[PDB]
Amino acid sequence: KLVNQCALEFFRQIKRHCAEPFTEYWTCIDYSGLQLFRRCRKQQAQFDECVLDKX
Amino acid sequence: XXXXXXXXXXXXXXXXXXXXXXXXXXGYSMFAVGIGALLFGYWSMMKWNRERRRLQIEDFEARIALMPL
Repeated sequence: KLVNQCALEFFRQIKRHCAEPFTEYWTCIDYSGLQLFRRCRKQQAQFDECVLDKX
Repeated sequence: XXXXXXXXXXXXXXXXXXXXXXXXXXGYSMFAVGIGALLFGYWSMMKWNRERRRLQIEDFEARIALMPL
């Protein structure tokens, strides 16, 4: 019960601060098949950098 | 005046000349490129598989991270 409640807490923090790099990374992963990290590492550079401002 | 078929030889077309000769390949030099491509082949391939390991561990980490699943 605590697992699913904490799951909502994680996604809400990304939606509040730095939503633009998260949405662009989500479009990259679904456009390809199941590479997951291949041909998406260039768009991964935009991610984490915005999150680095936060803890 | 009598006109008949005239004789002409000029160059004689060269009576029996060898055309077959060794070209490009020598023998020992082909093995240096042949086995040399193999050694270059494995070294280039195995470095990609080490880069695949970076993806491999990261792929299985997603299953461990996902417990609400």
